[PDB]
Amino acid sequence: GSHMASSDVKQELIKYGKKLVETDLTKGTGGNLSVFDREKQLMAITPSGIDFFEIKESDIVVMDINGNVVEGERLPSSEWYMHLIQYQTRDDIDAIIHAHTTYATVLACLREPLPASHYMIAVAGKDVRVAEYATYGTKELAVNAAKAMEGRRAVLLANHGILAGAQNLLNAFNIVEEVEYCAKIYCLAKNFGEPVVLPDEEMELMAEKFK
Amino acid sequence: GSHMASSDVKQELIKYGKKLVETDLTKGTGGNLSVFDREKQLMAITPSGIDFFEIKESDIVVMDINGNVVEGERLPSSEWYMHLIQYQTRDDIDAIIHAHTTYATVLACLREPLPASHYMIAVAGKDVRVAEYATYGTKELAVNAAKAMEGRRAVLLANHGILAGAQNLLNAFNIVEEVEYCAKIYCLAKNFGEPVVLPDEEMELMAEKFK
Amino acid sequence: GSHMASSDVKQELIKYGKKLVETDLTKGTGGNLSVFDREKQLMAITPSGIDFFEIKESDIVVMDINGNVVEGERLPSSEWYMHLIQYQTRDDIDAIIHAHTTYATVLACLREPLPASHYMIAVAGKDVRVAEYATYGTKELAVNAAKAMEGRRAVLLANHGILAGAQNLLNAFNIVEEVEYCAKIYCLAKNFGEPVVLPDEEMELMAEKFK
Amino acid sequence: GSHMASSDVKQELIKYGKKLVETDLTKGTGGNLSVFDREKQLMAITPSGIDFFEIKESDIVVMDINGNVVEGERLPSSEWYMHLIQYQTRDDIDAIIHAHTTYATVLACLREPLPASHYMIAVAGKDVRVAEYATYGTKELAVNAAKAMEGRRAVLLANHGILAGAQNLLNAFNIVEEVEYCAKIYCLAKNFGEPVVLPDEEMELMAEKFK
Ligand code: NI
Ligand code: NI
Ligand code: NI
Ligand code: NI
Ligand SMILES: [Zn+2]
Ligand SMILES: [Zn+2]
Ligand SMILES: [Zn+2]
Ligand SMILES: [Zn+2]
Repeated sequence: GSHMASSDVKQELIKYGKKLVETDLTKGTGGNLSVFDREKQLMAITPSGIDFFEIKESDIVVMDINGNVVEGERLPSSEWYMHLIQYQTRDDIDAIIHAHTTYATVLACLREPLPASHYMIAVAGKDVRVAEYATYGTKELAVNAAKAMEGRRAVLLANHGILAGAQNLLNAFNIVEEVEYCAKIYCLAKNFGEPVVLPDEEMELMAEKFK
Repeated sequence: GSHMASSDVKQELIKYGKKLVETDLTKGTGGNLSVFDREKQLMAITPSGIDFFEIKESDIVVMDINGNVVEGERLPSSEWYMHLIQYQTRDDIDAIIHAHTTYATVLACLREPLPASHYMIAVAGKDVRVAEYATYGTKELAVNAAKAMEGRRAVLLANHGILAGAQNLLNAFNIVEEVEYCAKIYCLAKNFGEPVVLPDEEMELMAEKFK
Repeated sequence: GSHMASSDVKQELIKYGKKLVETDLTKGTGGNLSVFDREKQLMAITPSGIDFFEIKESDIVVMDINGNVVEGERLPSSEWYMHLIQYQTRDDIDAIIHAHTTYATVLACLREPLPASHYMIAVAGKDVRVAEYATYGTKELAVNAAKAMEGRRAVLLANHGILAGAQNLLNAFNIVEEVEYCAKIYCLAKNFGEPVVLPDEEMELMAEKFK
Repeated sequence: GSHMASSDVKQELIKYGKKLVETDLTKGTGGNLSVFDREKQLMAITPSGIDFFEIKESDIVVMDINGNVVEGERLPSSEWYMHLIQYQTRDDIDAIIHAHTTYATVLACLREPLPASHYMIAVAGKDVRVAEYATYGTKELAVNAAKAMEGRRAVLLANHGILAGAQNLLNAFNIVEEVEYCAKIYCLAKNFGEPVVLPDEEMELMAEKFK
């Protein structure tokens, strides 16, 4: 009666699901959100194949650290293990958003990383890497994403989309938004000429300012 | 009094017509939707040259399998035969949407097919072909589209737009949305570099996962 | 008390002004609309430098065929003569919209015409020409636009925007929308490869079908 | 009780903050607005790291000409000195908007200036320069922006965004909007071919017409 993920967290997943569509970051398809409660060691995650605008609190799936479902009758997001393995391996990430955005996914389909052509990428790191390709919803994708997000708060998923993580959903959402913006700026700059990339020293400074 | 297409289906055509404009997939011009009732062998289709936001149930045109109008005083969509020939030749398609979208139409005007640069194209097939050009509203266009959509759930219409089909309008709409997204990703990737295309084996796997 | 432009026409100018912003064709700046009453030989036109969402019926300016203001205390659109000279020289145009759209203006800034890469351009003609450059609001621009719109229902204004005309504002608006769409398709196709342009014979056929 | 910045000015900052998001010029992050009262010699500026839709009048920070905070408990925008140095060095600017827009920022990340491919750039000058890069929120950025905006009403901030100034917030907002539009037209034209740039003499004429 207090042992499971709170109503607050479930409602918040729904809120940010909607925000992703409202701001036109994604239509929702193949996208998913989760939060991890560190005290309880439970992940709450969006369900598979339900439109973001139709998700109810009862559709949220709650899982333990080994992926055993403890609340919810819906099937969890097909990407549940991609989220869970992050929480298993990183203490600095308590909320994750996966989305099929526009320019971030362009870069992912080129299998091209995103460098510091705009300073705001420092919300994720000096750059955003591209994970090795693996089929959606597989262990291979989960592992590939974990590895390529090491030392970063976002990662591109080859031929697929983006994954971002932060301390909470507001910050995770901000990272998705900012990485998508940076991806867009970078791609558009590439059309015109050679984007100027800020040096690592400047990005190291940026990281410290952003704290 | 039960022999014709239901009110439910007519209202649904109107709903999805509106959804196409609301989500900015199209302005509506030259676009059309239909459903086929297999038990009754009747097609219900949107009328010609009426703004999607002004279509009433009484403007929906109902036709038999040979194109004889049995309900409605409005002229049917100029593309009625492009829809009807699909229903005549395919048992797996009960709803069709034709739209003049953005990047899908870019590809159509280049007469360039859409490959699997993004895995989500599997909602339509391993790729989306481009039909041979023919004048809008003609038998030639209908036949060209039927042939080039064989084995797929979407097809590009040269210098024109897109046609998609599925089991119902919700799924047909999802295909239009997803194919337009994939077209956009592919085009934008082409601007930057060489889009990475997933191999046929992976797409065959994708088809099976999507079932 | 019946000798001037009707309330109906004034309200309609306001309506379509708003529609241009609502549909994101333009923000309104430098844009203008007019209608010509053939029986009365009066042009009603939007005023200069008033936000489309702030235009009242009393701000509409009514002019005779020689540009003498007969109703309204506001200064007419700076482009009033670009509209008026069309009505003076063409009997087939009773409403005109000028807008600074996106891709149509891209083409205008390249001083590149728009060909029939998409069949829908037939709402304006087989192609849309680019007028010789002249300073906004000048007689030279008015004359350049008249000449380059001959035989067409739209024209690009070099380094400036688009002008379209039709029998009424609904149709003029549709032309702006469709020409902007075609411009966009053409530009985007050019990024990928060589847009396929429909031959003049097919466009001649298109003109006859569109009647 | 009359010695500080008025309620009117504070509310107006909030209004234009919102307008920047409503019109999709920016999401708000890293963006800021200010006004300078010349009689009082006070700058009112938006606060740091508060969503534009959550800013209250009490969050507005008021500063004297040397940057001493005289009203507000919130930390001022990190860019407060970039705004303040403009007011210190220019008598023709009483309101400033900084934004991370799209195509203007593309140009900034290329470190490419914006020329007169569209005549509307005359709201800012014959062209818009790019300032030397410096870290956000620093004196160096403030000085670089002051220098590169000399003789202009807008400037691009390398790898960052845009700064614009005018007599009031309505006009400053219009400059941001118009410069972003011009940047977009220029970038898109560059994709197709060589944008035609209006000569300085024509732009000198444009400046005089715009007065
Ligand atoms: Ni409990
Ligand atoms: Ni019946
Ligand atoms: Ni009268
Ligand atoms: Ni006081
Ligand atoms: Zn996904
Ligand atoms: Zn069509
Ligand atoms: Zn204009
Ligand atoms: Zn900034």
